[PDB]
Amino acid sequence: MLKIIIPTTMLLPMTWMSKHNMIWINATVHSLLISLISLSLLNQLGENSLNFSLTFFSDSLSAPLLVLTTWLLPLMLMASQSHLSKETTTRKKLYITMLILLQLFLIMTFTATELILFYILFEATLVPTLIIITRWGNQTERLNAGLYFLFYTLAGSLPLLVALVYIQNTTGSLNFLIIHYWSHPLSNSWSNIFMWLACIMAFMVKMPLYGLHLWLPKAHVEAPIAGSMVLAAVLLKLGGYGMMRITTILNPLTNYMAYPFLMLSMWGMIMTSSICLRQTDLKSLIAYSSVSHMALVIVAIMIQTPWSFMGATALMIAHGLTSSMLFCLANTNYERVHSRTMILARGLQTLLPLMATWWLVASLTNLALPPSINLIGELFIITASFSWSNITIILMGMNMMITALYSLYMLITTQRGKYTHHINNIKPSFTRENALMALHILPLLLLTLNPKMILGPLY
Amino acid sequence: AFSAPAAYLTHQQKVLRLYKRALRHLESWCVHRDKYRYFACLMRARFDEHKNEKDMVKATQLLRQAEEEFWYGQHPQPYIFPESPGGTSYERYECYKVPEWCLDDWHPSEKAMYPDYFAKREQWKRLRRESWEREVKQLQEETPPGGPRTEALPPARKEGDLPPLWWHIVTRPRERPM
Amino acid sequence: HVTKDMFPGPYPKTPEERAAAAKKYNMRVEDYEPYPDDGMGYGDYPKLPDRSQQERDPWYDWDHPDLRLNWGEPIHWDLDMYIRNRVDTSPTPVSWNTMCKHLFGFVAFMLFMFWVGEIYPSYQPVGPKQYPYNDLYLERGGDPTKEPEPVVHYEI
Amino acid sequence: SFPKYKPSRLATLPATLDPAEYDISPETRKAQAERLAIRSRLKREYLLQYNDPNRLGVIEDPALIRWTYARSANIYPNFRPTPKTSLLGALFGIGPLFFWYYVFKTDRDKKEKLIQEGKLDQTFNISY
Amino acid sequence: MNPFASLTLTTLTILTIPIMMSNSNIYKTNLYPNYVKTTVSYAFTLSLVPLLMFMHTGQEMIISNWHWMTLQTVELSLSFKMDYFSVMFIPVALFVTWSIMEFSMWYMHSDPFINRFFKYLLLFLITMMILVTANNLFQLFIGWEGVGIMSFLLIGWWHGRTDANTAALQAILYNRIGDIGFVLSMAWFLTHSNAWDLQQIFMLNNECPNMPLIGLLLAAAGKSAQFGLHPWLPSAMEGPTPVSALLHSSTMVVAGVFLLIRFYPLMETNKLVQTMTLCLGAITTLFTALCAITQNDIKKIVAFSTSSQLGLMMVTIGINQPHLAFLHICMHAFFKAMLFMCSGSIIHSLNDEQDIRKMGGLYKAMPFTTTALIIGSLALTGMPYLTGFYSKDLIIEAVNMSYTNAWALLMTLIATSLTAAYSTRIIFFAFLGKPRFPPLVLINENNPLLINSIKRLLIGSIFAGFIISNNIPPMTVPNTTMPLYMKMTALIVTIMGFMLALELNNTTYYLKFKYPSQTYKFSNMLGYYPSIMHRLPTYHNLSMSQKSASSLLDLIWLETILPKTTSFIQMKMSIMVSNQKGLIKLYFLSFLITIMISMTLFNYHE
Ligand SMILES: CCCCCCCCCCCCCCCCC[C@@H](O)O[C@H](CO[C@H](O)CCCCCCCCCCCCCCC)COP(=O)(O)OCC[N+](C)(C)C
Ligand SMILES: CCCCCCCC/C=C\CCCCCCCC(=O)O[C@H](COC(=O)CCCCCCC/C=C/CCCCCCCC)COP(=O)(O)OCCN
Repeated sequence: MLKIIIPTTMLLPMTWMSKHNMIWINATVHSLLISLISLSLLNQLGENSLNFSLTFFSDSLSAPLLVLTTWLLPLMLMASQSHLSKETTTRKKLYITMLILLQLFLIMTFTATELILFYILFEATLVPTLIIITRWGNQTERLNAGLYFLFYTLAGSLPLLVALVYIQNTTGSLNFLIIHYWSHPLSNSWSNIFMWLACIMAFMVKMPLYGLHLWLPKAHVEAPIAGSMVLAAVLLKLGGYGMMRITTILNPLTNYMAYPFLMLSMWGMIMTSSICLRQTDLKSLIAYSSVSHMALVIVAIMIQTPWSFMGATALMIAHGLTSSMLFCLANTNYERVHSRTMILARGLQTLLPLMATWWLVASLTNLALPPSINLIGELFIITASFSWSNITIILMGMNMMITALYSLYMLITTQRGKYTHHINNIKPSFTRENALMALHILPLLLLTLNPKMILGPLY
Repeated sequence: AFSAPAAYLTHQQKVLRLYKRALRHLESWCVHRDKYRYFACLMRARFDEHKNEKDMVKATQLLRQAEEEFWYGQHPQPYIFPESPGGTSYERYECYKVPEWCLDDWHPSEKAMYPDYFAKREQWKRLRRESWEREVKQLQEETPPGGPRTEALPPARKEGDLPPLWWHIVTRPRERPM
Repeated sequence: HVTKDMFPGPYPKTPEERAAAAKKYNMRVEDYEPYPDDGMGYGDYPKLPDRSQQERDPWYDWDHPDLRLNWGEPIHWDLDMYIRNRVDTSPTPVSWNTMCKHLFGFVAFMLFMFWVGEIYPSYQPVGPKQYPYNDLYLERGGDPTKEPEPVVHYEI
Repeated sequence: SFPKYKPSRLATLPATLDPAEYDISPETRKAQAERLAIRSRLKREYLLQYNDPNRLGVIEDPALIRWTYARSANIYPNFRPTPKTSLLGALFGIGPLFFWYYVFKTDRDKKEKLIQEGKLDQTFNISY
Repeated sequence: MNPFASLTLTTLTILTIPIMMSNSNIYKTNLYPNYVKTTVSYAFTLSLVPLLMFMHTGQEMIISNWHWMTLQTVELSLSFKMDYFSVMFIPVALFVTWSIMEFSMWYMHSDPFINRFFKYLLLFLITMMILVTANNLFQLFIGWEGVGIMSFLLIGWWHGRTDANTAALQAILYNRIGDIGFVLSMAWFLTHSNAWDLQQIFMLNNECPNMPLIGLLLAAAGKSAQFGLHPWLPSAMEGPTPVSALLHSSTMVVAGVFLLIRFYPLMETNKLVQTMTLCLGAITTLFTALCAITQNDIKKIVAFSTSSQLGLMMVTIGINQPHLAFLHICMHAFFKAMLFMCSGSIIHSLNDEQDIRKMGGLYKAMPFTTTALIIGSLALTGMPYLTGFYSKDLIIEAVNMSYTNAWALLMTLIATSLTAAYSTRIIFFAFLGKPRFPPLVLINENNPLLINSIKRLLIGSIFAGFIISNNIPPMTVPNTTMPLYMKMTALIVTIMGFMLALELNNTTYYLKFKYPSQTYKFSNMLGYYPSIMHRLPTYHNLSMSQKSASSLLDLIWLETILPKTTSFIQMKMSIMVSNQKGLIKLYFLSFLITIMISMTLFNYHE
């Protein structure tokens, strides 16, 4: 596993000793090479995980997430260099350093064998994101956003830490293999109920669960483009992955402790999809769409079935790619017109045809068109939910409708109609932007040919 | 569309617009031409019956029951010209209308084709650039201090002036741009 | 370049605050009317008539012809609901509450008559269709080891 | 004489059937003149920038800025906890949650006690 | 190896080659539409061969060629069903698509994006073939959603027009409502039968319960625009006329009916769902035929005709005659596509005018178009020994001679009369009488593309009924004995539809004027269904989406409870703690209080 970690660490002195006009080229090339190397973790076993050492291990759940992280770094670098051109050399290197440190923390987080190490890296991911949002965000709200991003996370994660150390006092270990092999049922007691809540609520906040989600619209809207890309594509999944690891010690308590969270997820999925229908800010719409998809992921993890776990893994990967692409698409128009109001710039298909094609494909994957992996995950989760209770289809189907209704709505508002007359500074699409869209969209489509590679351990 | 609207419609204008709407809906009801001509002459006679009424209160109430009768008896599916606001070809060619400023962003290879067109385009841009300040000065001179009252614009009045705010009217894309 | 005092503020109570709000939204003071001072958060924003964009004059030279809006004019709170890709409030040839009665009556009548037709079906004056081998006992799922009750048919 | 048309929220009153357009007073005419003057001043302000040859970019519209701000950031500062808002929030935020909880819990209790009795017909149900 | 499988797969595969060439040089040339049309014609000619093999020996096959993924005990493979339905529908669809592409080469000649138009038509055809030949439910869902997306893209072809975008989104919304039932059926069949392919589903469901069949019925109602979800098909006339001729008349809209034909072994065992299907079809066909007789746009009339025929397909499904329903699909494709192209030729000649009130006497001015539309209207009304006869005649007889809902049967007969009524309306207003179009006469139908495409579908509309009827094995027990009046019922009700409509149309020449009836207003305004259902539910949903979900909950109360309460409480506590004046008297007095408390409350307890 060090064959991934050490090159990522070497990215830091490489960017700090590069020429002033070579930082982007070097960082992009070497992050792409690191992604190519990380692509070898996809060879998984079935029976058990790849246990490299006492500290790091790779699973069929971890490997797609690691590949997505390593692939997302070069895309973030490509998307950042446009609006950071006027920046000084030192601050550009500091921005790249924040991105590299975030990738390093995420890579170590997804492969830690022991739950305290996972928790420490899980919290360590906070600091670079906070610095990125509050230093390179554009508006005055970013500061408030940063605070919301911070104290929502910590207020959830501080109890988890306590629970974790408590567990190691009674079990004797926090190694995940030992935890899984020596797992014992949780009795029906108040102490067990509160330990369950302490083990779950941090990942709930990270998802975010409906009702604990107010930090996400602020943080994703106010962040720079690379911040939004990493926040939506990878950071949210830190919750899901965490849940998939920690529910192994929460049975059979989850059989009834999950009812309020399931109700919140289903109803708030309806609520956030409906919120997307009346949204004036284009980034806010994408953020709320992420909330709805993550609610579906929460339902999948809470019902604890192999089909639901497979669907949750697939949906996590697919949503990461799609939401990153949508954020980049919105940022292109924002850099055109310096406003996030969705109705300001209209009829853009007339002026930017290829970018309109990119918009269309992103909207199609957002509404889960078959046979995309978005629908693969969604359908697996819906089938598992139907087995859990047949009435769930009523909500699930409703969500589907609303999702399409807002997706095309976005597409119709920004691409169709007539162009705004007074906006006359809409330049042709750069090769950088088109390449970024392609590098988002093509892996997503290729994953359809080999879906099992993202279906997780339960496959 | 080309004329600046006024603050209100006069009684005469309202009566004429009612006449036009009633005749159009009657034509929608009376599909055939001879029958439409007969009933349009009857409508014109019924309309002329009160052409010389002097009491404007009586004329206004007559207009009110005329409007009420039209609303009760209008055709639910009146004929609409294809390119009219409710027609089947209303905004059909809007997606083919590209603003002229886009031509400034063409690659020099694209402008290598069509050299004469771009020479004339540079001539037009020079004209607009040289006329702008005179247009602004004329607009400032002719506008009462309490701001403009209507949306009407003045013509050019000197030897070599152009009417103020002319560029976007003159450089409309087209009605059939492609 | 929009300064601070050009942004919407709290609900106005004095006539001077109402005049300032009307001037801020480019409205006549006689025309300006805020939402009622409940706690829903409308604040100072004007309550415009609840017409949709389809009701506006299509022959006017709008700054935004597709939206039928003019630059600088106050925007209805529910513009994104009334954009004419969406909810329409235009007058109809037949009154609302009269279309509702006719539609509901038609649907209720059809449902009732379908129920009646289910109660009193149509058929032909024939007996059941007859099949040879114990009503095809082995063909319709088999189970050939239980001696099915013999179904015998006779000539008539 | 003829059946009368009555307006509704989603089918509004036509202008030609509106009595306000037929009962005209001098103050009505002067108000219409003021409205036309406001529209014309705004139109001239917009057209002076629209036709400017040296203008490049977006003509910022204060009305659009005000609309988006009022729809997003002005809402909480103007919120007041009221019995009307309190009841509406409680209902629309909490009632659906308990409604769906009751529905799903009842359905699952039926299904579980029906599994216990050995009468559910679970044959060929091996994927879940 | 048997040539059957290779030919069936090659017919489908060669349709994708122009999609691969869409990035080549030919796509930038003016030869691309001809290339696409030639590819489709070659595909039709190739697909004619498996049809002959089936007509010779009744050959059927399933081809599971590519294994996609295995989900513990459920194997998902790319599998194609090549039964009677597929091998019969593929050549019919290819023939219609060939005629319509040849027609489009003339209709859309001046369109700047005609190459993209032909690519979109080919993409729709590929998705519909995927839908028709699918052997499991996942592949069929792929085809389902592909045709839905292609319909969305082609309805909003002129994307600068607001009405086109509204219509495209409306079609998406209604078909997504049907997709709910599709997904319900998929989940039920996976959790109860452990399969998505048709073979295991047929094996394991001998007494199919209500839930999956009701889901399938909802999906079919959405796809075929039945009464609950009907309004999107007439509004889909916003697209260019070839799109209406191909997708929304003859090929895509029947998909829902096709779905019910695919699952007929399960449906024939459930009588509640059969009655539901019959009643839905009956109300649909009569309501849409009633709306058609007062419409003034020719495309709208033909679209309501399509909806009524789909309702007839649903009623013949409901009386347990799936093969007859499939036969009606194949028959109706021909003359409905031909009717749309005739309407398109009229519209193009009259400078894009679609209102019949401005179409005068075209009987002599457009002779070939008049002949084709007359023959198509005769086929639609069930004139004997034409394509529509062999299908429609049998369906009416089967409904008359079955244990059926009496109201449904009455509604079907009335709809049969209304069909002749609106056919009479089209012919009388568009071709008879005196001209009513603008004086600059541009009438010209002398283009070989238009003539040849119409001629091909005209020969189809004349002889395909006889050929297909006599070249297929008997899948039904025939009704050989019935009373004579019941035998002649369809012709009798058609004659009445013709005579009554003709009399009412001839009374429009009188110099008499009368204000409309309330029944006329109900018919012309489509039962007021779009006036109420497109305003009230949408307004209420969007209003709650803003007022309650966005503002009341997210922006106000969810802020109030967790973060704002925390901030307020911490700020008040901070103010209370930090506001000490700095006077040591107060501090040391508090020190004395603390010392006393520690001496009394902790020091007394040990
Ligand atoms: C904005 C979104 C934030 C996230 C929301 C997270 C939701 C967490 C909610 C936890 C769900 C259940 C918690 C505990 C399970 C049962 C709770 C209780 O109500 O059930 C009864 C418990 O009986 C009584 O009701 C006692 C509980 C009542 C006192 C608690 C106060 C509840 C008021 C609501 C406070 C709001 C909580 C959230 C604050 C933000 C069952 O009776 P009994 O089977 O005999 O006892 C079971 C426990 N035993 C086995 C140990 C004995
Ligand atoms: C974004 C906001 C998220 C807020 C999350 C807050 C909820 C976190 C869950 C509770 C946190 C503390 C739990 C402690 C960790 C559990 C470990 C444990 O097992 O200890 C229990 C002890 O459990 C407790 O003491 C916990 C009681 C609660 C103390 C703090 C109260 C704070 C408010 C309680 C309700 C809020 C918690 C849920 C909130 C949900 C999220 C909003 C049993 O240990 P013993 O003493 O040895 O007893 C064994 C014999 N029975």
